[PDB]
Amino acid sequence: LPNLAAAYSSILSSLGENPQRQGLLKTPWRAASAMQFFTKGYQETISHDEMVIVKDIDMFSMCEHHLVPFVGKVHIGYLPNKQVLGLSKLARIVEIYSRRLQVQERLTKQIAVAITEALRPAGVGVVVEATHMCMVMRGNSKTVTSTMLGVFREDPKTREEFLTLIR
Amino acid sequence: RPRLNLPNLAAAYSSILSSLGENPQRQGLLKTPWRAASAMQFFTKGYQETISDVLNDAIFDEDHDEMVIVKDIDMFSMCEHHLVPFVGKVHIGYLPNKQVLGLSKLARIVEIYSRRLQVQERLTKQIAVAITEALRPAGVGVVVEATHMCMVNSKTVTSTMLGVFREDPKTREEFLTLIR
Amino acid sequence: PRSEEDNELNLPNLAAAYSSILSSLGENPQRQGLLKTPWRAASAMQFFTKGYQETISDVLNDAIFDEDHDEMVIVKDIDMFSMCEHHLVPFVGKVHIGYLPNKQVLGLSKLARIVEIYSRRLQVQERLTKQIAVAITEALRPAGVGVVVEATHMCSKTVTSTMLGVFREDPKTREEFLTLIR
Amino acid sequence: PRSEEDNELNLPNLAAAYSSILSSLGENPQRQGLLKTPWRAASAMQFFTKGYQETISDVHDEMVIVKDIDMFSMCEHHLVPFVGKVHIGYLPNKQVLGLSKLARIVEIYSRRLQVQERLTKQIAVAITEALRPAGVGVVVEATHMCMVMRGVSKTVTSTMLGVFREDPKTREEFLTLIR
Amino acid sequence: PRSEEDNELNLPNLAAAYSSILSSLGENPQRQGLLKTPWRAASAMQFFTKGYQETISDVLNDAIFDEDHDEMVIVKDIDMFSMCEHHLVPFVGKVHIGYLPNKQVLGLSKLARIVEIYSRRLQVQERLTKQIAVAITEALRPAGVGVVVEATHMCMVMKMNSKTVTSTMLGVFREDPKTREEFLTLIR
Amino acid sequence: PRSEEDNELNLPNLAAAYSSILSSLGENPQRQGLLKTPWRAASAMQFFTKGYQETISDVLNDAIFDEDHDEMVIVKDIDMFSMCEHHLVPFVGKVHIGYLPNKQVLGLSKLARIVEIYSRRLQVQERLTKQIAVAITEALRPAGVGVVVEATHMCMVMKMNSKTVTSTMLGVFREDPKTREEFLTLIR
Amino acid sequence: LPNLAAAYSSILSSLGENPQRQGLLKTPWRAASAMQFFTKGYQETISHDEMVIVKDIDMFSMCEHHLVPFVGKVHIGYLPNKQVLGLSKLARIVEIYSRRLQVQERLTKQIAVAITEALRPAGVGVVVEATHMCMVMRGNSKTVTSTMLGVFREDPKTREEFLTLIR
Amino acid sequence: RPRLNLPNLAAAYSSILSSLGENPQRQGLLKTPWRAASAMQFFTKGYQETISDVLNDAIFDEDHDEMVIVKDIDMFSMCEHHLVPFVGKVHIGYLPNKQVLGLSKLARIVEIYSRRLQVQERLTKQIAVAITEALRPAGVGVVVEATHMCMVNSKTVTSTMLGVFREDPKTREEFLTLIR
Amino acid sequence: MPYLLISTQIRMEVGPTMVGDEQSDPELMQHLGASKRRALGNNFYEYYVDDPPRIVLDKLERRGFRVLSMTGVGQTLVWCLHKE
Amino acid sequence: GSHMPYLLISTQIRMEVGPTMVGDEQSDPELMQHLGASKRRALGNNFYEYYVDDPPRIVLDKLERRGFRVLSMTGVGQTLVWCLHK
Amino acid sequence: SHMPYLLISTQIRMEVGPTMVGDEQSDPELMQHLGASKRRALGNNFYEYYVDDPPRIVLDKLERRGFRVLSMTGVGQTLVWCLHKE
Amino acid sequence: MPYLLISTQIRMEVGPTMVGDEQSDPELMQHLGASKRRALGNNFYEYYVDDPPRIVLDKLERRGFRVLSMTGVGQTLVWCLHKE
Amino acid sequence: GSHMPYLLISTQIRMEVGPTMVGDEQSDPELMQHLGASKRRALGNNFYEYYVDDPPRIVLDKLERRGFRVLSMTGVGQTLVWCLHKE
Ligand SMILES: Nc1nc2nc(SCc3ccc(F)cc3)[nH]c2c(=O)[nH]1
Ligand SMILES: Nc1nc2nc(SCc3ccc(F)cc3)[nH]c2c(=O)[nH]1
Ligand SMILES: Nc1nc2nc(SCc3ccc(F)cc3)[nH]c2c(=O)[nH]1
Ligand SMILES: Nc1nc2nc(SCc3ccc(F)cc3)[nH]c2c(=O)[nH]1
Ligand SMILES: Nc1nc2nc(SCc3ccc(F)cc3)[nH]c2c(=O)[nH]1
Ligand SMILES: Nc1nc2nc(SCc3ccc(F)cc3)[nH]c2c(=O)[nH]1
Ligand SMILES: Nc1nc2nc(SCc3ccc(F)cc3)[nH]c2c(=O)[nH]1
Ligand SMILES: Nc1nc2nc(SCc3ccc(F)cc3)[nH]c2c(=O)[nH]1
Ligand code: NA
Ligand code: NA
Ligand code: NA
Ligand code: NA
Ligand code: NA
Ligand SMILES: [Zn+2]
Ligand SMILES: [Zn+2]
Ligand SMILES: [Zn+2]
Ligand SMILES: [Zn+2]
Ligand SMILES: [Zn+2]
Ligand SMILES: [Zn+2]
Ligand SMILES: [Zn+2]
Ligand SMILES: [Zn+2]
Repeated sequence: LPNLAAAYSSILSSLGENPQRQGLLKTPWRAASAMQFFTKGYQETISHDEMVIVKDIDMFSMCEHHLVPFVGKVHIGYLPNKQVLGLSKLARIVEIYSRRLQVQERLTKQIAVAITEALRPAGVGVVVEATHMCMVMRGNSKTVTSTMLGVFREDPKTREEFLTLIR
Repeated sequence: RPRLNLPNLAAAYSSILSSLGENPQRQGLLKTPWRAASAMQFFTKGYQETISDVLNDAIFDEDHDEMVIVKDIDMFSMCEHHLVPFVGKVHIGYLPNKQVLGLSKLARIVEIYSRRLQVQERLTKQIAVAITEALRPAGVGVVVEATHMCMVNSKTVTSTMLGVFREDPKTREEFLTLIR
Repeated sequence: PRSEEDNELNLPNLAAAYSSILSSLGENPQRQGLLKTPWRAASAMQFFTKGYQETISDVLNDAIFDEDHDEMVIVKDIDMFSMCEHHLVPFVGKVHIGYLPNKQVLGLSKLARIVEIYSRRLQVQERLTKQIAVAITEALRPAGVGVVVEATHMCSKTVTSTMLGVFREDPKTREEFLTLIR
Repeated sequence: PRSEEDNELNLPNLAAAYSSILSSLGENPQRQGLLKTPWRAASAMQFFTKGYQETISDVHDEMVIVKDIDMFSMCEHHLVPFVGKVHIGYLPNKQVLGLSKLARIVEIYSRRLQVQERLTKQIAVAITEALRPAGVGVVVEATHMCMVMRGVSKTVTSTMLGVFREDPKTREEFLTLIR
Repeated sequence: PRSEEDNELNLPNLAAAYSSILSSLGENPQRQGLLKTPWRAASAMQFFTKGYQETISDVLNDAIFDEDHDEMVIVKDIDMFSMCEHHLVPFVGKVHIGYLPNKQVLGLSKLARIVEIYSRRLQVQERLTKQIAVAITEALRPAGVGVVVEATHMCMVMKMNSKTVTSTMLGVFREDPKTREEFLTLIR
Repeated sequence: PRSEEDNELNLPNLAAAYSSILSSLGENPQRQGLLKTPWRAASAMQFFTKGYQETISDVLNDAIFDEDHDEMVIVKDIDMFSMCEHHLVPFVGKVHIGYLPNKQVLGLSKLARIVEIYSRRLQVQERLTKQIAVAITEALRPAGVGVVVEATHMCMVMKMNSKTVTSTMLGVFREDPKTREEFLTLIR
Repeated sequence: LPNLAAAYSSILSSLGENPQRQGLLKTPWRAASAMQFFTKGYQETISHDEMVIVKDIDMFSMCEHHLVPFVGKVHIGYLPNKQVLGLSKLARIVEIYSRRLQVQERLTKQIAVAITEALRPAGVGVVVEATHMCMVMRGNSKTVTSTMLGVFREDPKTREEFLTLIR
Repeated sequence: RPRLNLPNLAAAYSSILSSLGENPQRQGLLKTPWRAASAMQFFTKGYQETISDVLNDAIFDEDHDEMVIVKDIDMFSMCEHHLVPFVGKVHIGYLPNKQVLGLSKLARIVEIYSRRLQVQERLTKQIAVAITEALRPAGVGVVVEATHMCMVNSKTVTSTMLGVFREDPKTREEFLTLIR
Repeated sequence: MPYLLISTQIRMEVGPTMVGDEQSDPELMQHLGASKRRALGNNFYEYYVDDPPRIVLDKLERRGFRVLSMTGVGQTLVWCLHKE
Repeated sequence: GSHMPYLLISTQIRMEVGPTMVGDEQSDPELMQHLGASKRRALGNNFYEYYVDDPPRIVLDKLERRGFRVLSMTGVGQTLVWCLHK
Repeated sequence: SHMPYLLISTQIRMEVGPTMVGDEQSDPELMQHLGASKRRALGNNFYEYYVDDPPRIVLDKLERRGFRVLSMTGVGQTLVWCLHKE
Repeated sequence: MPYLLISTQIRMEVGPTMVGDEQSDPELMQHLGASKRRALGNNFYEYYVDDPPRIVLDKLERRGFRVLSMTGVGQTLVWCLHKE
Repeated sequence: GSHMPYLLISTQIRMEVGPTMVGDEQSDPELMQHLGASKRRALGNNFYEYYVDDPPRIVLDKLERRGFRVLSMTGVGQTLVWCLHKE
């Protein structure tokens, strides 16, 4: 934490700003605590015959290339074999991987792999839709990444069903 | 005076990468100290400009008795408390007296103040004050709508109404209807 | 099934438990706003679980019609209010039902009555979706059934989907149902 | 305020009441899906009322608005949730509130057994007393489950104080900007 | 006013300037896609400025009708295409016109013809808005006129989401709050 | 490629041609609003064609990442501003790009930089669409690429409501019905 | 009718079309009967304390200048004094005046005048929204005409209420 | 041969005014015989053009392997049964072989056939046949959506799918998704 | 008949000026050059003149009237006169 | 001076037509009877009022004969109010 | 004269109170005579004196204290009277 | 010509002040330094001065006028003066 | 009569509280000083004004002691305006 605050104080000076003015006095510490909270996922470990979908799961992540947030939604689908996952646990999986320095592609894969390994289902579908500040604050575009595994990859009926139902 | 420091910024971002528990040497993190430093310089490039520079070839003497609005101006700023972006839109309206401003210059005004470490309230005021002082118009309306990433669905709306935009109910209603 | 006699008999026990809950939460059960709450919460929880007082056979009374139609029949946007069996907090939304009849059709309102008896119980969305589809399949022996439940859980949206018979097998049938339920 | 010790102490009494409710409804509290329900329902009801653990003390000439603040509250009449959004506006005199602090005001009062009217008033009164501004506007929009799980609709409550009450231009501006 | 003879005479000079521009940009004016460009760009720029060929007097020939109508008349969503006089890039959008007549009404299509004469020139949105309102006020002497222009300027987009709205309110549209509110509600 | 020296050298020739156009149209190049127009129009036309100053090689410097990702990657609603090569009037809209990688992924911003190099030229929408798809296919050798451009042509509007959509589907986006359907659903 | 069919047959010849081809043989009679139906209004004669509104009344009329249709909707509002008008009669008033060669301004006035004279109310509001083919088939624009009488003209609260409720 | 008659048209419209029971001499009806005649000539100006005239400077030899669509082309036609307009939109798509058509020329094709006394089915076919014959493409899709004033809310949609637009499910699905 | 009410809408520089109701003195209305009408949407008759209110006020002064009060209500300027 | 010296009367625009509000619950009943006024509690109001069908000019002339004079006239919303004194 | 001016007000409807009769610096004896109470209404950063009576009753009381209405006006939904010791 | 109507829009501290209509006394208009114009959108001429109303009121007092009434109507402050 | 006979003062509602606007740029500086007024050009205005923190009732009593009398009081928008005169 003090090393993070020292680096943020250095950034405040290098930008041409006065780190002694009222509004900036506590900024080195607030920015350091914020960056620790945005990466709190490094503190955690991953340890019926119907399509189950949890859509519009809010997602907040940090771009590893520019250290600017990318925010959006995750839509998850799966066709269980024997065991089903508790609805709140799907969002907890989203949380562990998104609260880290990421690239949307790796984040999407990590969620799908975690669900596939926890349940061994007939299929999984993971779609992430996000706005990257590293692209917006530079110059309306959205990034969509999609992982389709098992029957979600193989069966056209299954994939079409998932994609229609997540709208 | 308005705004060498790029290596100092890159060094601080490299330090941050290490302090977070991340390995700065992995493929995806190798050029990050420089990319984050260039991004933070671009986000604060408003400190490199003055309101006088923006007003070059911007004023036109004209007999226009009409409300002039530039709405949905994209706005990207940086929270001065947490160094996390706040993004949204600015809607500006004014009723000229004897001078009009080039339409693109209104956006350039938004750009100079928003590209800094800010609080939405100060940003809103700075835009309205710059227009008021550049043109001495009968009235000004500035509305900023933004999402603050430090809060991580809720939106903040700040609104400055000056001159006839404050005093005349017809003028304020007209501006607020036309910006929708 | 649960009877109206069981309800009258258990209403004071339910009210007593809700009065206990108000006290255990740190609240004052004697203030104006909470005075009648033990009884109102008890009557509400009985109404939310009123599905236990009805059987699928009662629903099927005057519900079946012998018809030769050969068309997809859909009832969409059926309001659904259920109770989460894990936390006792509501999950609410909509059910969309489709079927391709063989020789029998159901009265359109009876499809809603099926959603009613299963959703008005302590439930998990997956079991609720299956119970509706199984009840329609067993009552009509149709060529296929599609059941889609979309709900918000008070404890993001959960969508569960059962595709049976030709709704599972035929890509044209499944696509038609999913397009028409928009 | 309610303490975390009070919560630990009352959790078994809450679980016992929820186990009683499961048996009084005609259900089987011993079946797999209902076994942990008395303790999950008790912990959920404590979380829904965590605002009793807080006190308000612990937490420019322009209109300041924070709109679409998510709100979850509990009906005190029926013990079923009412959920929606809060839109807050104010015209400061000499002191302003930190943007996150008003979400914290909505949180303390909404996470309790409530009636929407009292909740709307409590938020407006807290902002008015904390800041003593020229005016405040508080609009709450909610769906009540005790009205939807029985035949029928949204409830909108609106408190307008100071210049938000007196000036037609101010009130119109706030109502337009919260859309 | 500009005549069709002036157009024929200046077409080769316009094509020559566009051929010069193609060369000065680093492009090959001999490639398939650029071959006729000097002439197509010149004819397009003449069409975009065809408003200089018309007068407000000829546009209003038998456009006036003497009638006893006490009602607000609005023509909304009139497509508008103009050219920025500063950058020579288009600005495009819509015009919404309202008026409260007294002794005379204008043919509904003639209001669009007024938008055409002024927009088909090298313009600034503020001047265009005023010219339309002044032409209606002078042609009819009404109790009031409202003119609202909404446009996207390509010299501002090339920021991208921004629109320019200009609004002229005269007579009772300026003075009466009920009249102005009615017009602004009915155009949306 | 075009250099900044070529731009400085040709700026007066561009301004001279724009001054000539102002005179040939029947306008007064001495009025307040037209005074600096020859220079502003010339600088604008240079900016609109800045893509001739870049190469696909420099745009893709350290844009490639070797990764084992088996997922569809899409960047949708990329704002696009181009210039019609036939009429010298803008065509504007959006680009939606999709690809299924194998051994390499491209930095998300680099896909937009590819749209920039080709769109900032005198173009036809069909060529622009192909150039973007070919650049992605050659830079990554992926299993498939999809490129959809949606635009409004000012030389068609000046009919007014019409949009042009061009679509390139390569590799698995062409061959697999599930892949193509997935991309088309996810971009809307 | 035969005089109308003779004129339509003449128009078919003057346009450069063959009035003897299969698709055009019955056109002089069909166009004549259509034009009589479009002007059937010439065959007819006009002979509580709450705001009453009937909105989205479909309207089909004929431009008197170009003989091309103008179509849209009528929204009517009134504040009764003593007597109220049957809901279906408001649409019958719309029908008599719209089924004629018209100008939207005259049509709007005729409806408002008919309601004012039939009920003597505290106020009437009539708004007509229409697309004119004489303007569309030449080169998105809509014409809106609005008559506000009595308290709908005088009271800002009343006029605002009517205009909000017709949306 | 493709398309003097204006006074004959005005005389017929003057006759119609009288036969309807209306007084042709009132202020609003005075210039109507000429305005209606000029309008009916403009609505049928498609008889003055040939498909060959439209194809001047329209063809481009190019190696483009992509679907080309021009959607929301405004369309105004006249019903040949009642002489009342039918209006709407045309959406065209094609997959070129070795030649592409200038984007505006697709709209000019719609214009020549729709500006005539028509039936929507014939109009749809004429547009598709003209594109097929001008370019010999791998496939064509033409969708016309219109409101018929003779019927006085219901819409008529006609759709022609040729070549690969008819045969390939992927091609037809792509066209139908992209025209929305 | 000691009291008189007259009015005009903004702008005050221009008429019409309303100078009476159905029960107004017909001789005074005739003197002012007023006409009687029932405007569309009204269920009452009124007397009006084309003159702006300043001209009507001067005429009423010559008839022995004096302005007691002037007020705005909506867009209407109203004068209350008393015969002195 | 006099017993009950002030009087407030009002009308909504148009001023040429009634009703004219001439009193509250505590108004002088004899003066209300003289004006031909009726007492009512209009729906939505939590108070009684006295009103007449006459336009305000007629009420003003009657009040003049009772010794009242107009001190002030004002507009508030759509209401014209007269303040009279005896 | 000492404290010659007085401002009083009521919202529409004029037939009913409350009537605002003073600010923090108002004469306490006159406020007591009118039966007024002092309060700081929620949303206001000032104290006011008010009575439940409609303005006609307050006007008659002020007349007996030597005050005369100089002017009456409307502002928004408020009717205001300006009185002077006369 | 005993009556006079003058006006200003809010804010009252600043002009223009409207001081007359087409039929106003030209000598009084000249005395006030007024100019005649037909503002765009108006179908009537008006006389106005740049002065705020307090200055016009003092000038009218020296011409024998006295304010009888002052009122607001929309955004306009109007004064009714009489030659007394 | 007197030099500078008319005076315009104003307040926004609520009337119980100030500021009270008491003058324009050309106002008598001695009277402004007597009222304890300050001169400012509020942001958005292209003119100077004199104002006091006092509610209008207090300013009216002060003006009475200077020989002014209220001739008229009116509302305009949210503003209460008083027109005063001195002989
Ligand atoms: N709703 C819904 N339910 C579904 N259940 C299935 S089992 C298919 C299967 C396919 C291949 C295989 F080797 C084993 C099992 N598929 C479904 C579907 O596509 N939709
Ligand atoms: N569109 C539009 N145009 C407008 N022009 C104005 S000038 C105000 C003004 C100027 C000078 C003056 F003395 C009094 C009032 N106000 C407008 C408005 O509210 N809308
Ligand atoms: N509308 C509509 N009607 C339908 N009727 C049937 S008969 C069953 C059947 C049997 C074999 C087979 F291969 C496909 C379908 N299926 C329908 C359908 O999918 N849609
Ligand atoms: N945007 C916006 N800004 C605004 N500032 C005000 S200050 C009113 C006021 C407050 C206190 C006082 F003593 C005098 C005037 N009102 C505003 C408004 O309605 N909108
Ligand atoms: N629809 C509509 N019609 C209107 N006609 C007028 S005439 C000016 C005027 C004259 C007399 C009067 F009592 C009120 C208004 N104003 C209108 C308006 O604002 N809207
Ligand atoms: N989301 C998404 N991911 C995808 N990855 C592929 S690899 C080609 C392939 C390989 C093996 C296989 F069995 C099926 C498809 N295709 C995809 C796709 O169409 N969508
Ligand atoms: N809903 C609704 N009902 C309403 N009833 C009225 S009676 C007004 C009135 C106003 C002036 C007058 F001379 C006589 C009567 N006004 C209403 C309104 O504006 N809305
Ligand atoms: N975007 C898009 N481009 C496409 N190009 C084609 S070539 C068809 C073809 C050509 C030759 C052949 F031997 C077999 C198939 N089909 C496409 C498509 O469906 N969509
Ligand atoms: Na007037
Ligand atoms: Na009245
Ligand atoms: Na009151
Ligand atoms: Na003024
Ligand atoms: Na005040
Ligand atoms: Zn990035
Ligand atoms: Zn922050
Ligand atoms: Zn649960
Ligand atoms: Zn409840
Ligand atoms: Zn420009
Ligand atoms: Zn082109
Ligand atoms: Zn027409
Ligand atoms: Zn037909």
